Amino acid sequence: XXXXXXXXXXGXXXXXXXXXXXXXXXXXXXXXGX
Repeated sequence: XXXXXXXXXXGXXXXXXXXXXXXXXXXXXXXXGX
């Protein structure tokens, strides 16, 4: 967590989603799974 609750649940932050790529950040973190 941290970073404003992971950017309010995937709203942004995390260094810009780690620069993007990476399969869309693992498909949006498992569609919100983790």
